[PDB]
Amino acid sequence: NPLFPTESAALTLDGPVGPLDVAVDLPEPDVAVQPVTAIVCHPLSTEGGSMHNKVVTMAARALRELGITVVRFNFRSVGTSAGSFDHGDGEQDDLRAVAEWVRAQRPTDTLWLAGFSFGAYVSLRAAAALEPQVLISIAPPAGRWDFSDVQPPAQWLVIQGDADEIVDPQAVYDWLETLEQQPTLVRMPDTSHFFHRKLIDLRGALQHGVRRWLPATP
Amino acid sequence: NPLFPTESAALTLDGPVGPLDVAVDLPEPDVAVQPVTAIVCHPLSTEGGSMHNKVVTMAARALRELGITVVRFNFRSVGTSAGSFDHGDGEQDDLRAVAEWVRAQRPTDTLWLAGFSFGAYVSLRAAAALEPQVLISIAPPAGRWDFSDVQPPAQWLVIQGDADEIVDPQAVYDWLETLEQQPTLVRMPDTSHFFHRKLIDLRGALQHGVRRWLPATP
Repeated sequence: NPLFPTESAALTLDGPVGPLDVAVDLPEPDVAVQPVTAIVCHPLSTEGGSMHNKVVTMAARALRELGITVVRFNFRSVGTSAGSFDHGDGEQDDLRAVAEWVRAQRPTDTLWLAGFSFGAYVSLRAAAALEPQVLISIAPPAGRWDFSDVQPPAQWLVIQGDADEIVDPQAVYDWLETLEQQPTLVRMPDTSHFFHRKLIDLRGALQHGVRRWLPATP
Repeated sequence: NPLFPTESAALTLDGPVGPLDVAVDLPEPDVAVQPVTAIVCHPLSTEGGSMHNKVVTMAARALRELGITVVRFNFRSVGTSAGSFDHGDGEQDDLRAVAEWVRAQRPTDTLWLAGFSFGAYVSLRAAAALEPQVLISIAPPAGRWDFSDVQPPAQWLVIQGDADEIVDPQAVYDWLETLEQQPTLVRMPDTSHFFHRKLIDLRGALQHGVRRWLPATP
């Protein structure tokens, strides 16, 4: 039903269990546009997670500044997205609905996926089915969620705060060191789970990390 | 008459020859605030210069992201600022009026000055009288304006596009190599006068260049 906007806008999309709050942010003005649309997933719904989370919006801004159109959305039960928290299972289906709408509305773009904490778990688990060109995981919650039998794309970036009190950095590293295809990893010193007073540093890490994967020349 | 705003706002200030258009942009949210207020001067009034110039606003954004409050304004004859172009002379007085208002309204802050092209000429010439803590010159128009007998602060940053068609980069370098106290210089390759598709690079150069001069720890 919903139309992909040509001006930054908020809209509602039909999800597997009802309406989903969606926000489409157009790329930064005066920057070479990229034939890419990225979806950014938010952290735990049962806690402080939504499309408005500061880490989520800075990740979105970081990509927009590179000429990428960004889509944010609320998982079921958050904001006015219908339904109830489903521990990452039904949330993968919510993500699929958004991804399929993006691909239908922007058939000539490629798809990038990113997520913070719980959102990183959902996007990583959904990677096999959605086949993104680029995957970005901010504070993947290793040690709490199951990352087995996942199939991320070759171009995968992981950013982790080394002073994260929620996600054990060492748990993340212990997991990454066992993978056959190790993703680019940026360890941010003295950085907390929500990158307090480190959002600008996060922006830099994301931009430098994905720079060479931009399909078009900035 | 005018009050320093506590929310980003546009206001009018009494200048030496009449009203001056002013804009105050508050610092980026979720970033350590700095006890600094910076004024950014625009390029040639007789051509494409105003508080809305893209280079001027990106310079402003670059500083705001570091926790600095930024003030932009239109020189006489531009926008609704009264008066007529005075080739950089009366414009120094316009800048002084803004600087004096800032210092009166924010007595515990220090003052930073920045300018692009013509704006760099005016702020550099006004440095002796205004004694800024930091001076930033973007594309100082060496070769066209007189930079003799100027007294910039010790912390001075110069950013120059190396493919500038308006300002001869070599004229800038030939001038800088004769100074007893050489300012930090960032030469941006294949960059035009208005930093076309290089605004993000400009942001990075400015932020990295002034980082160590921030009075407070980010």
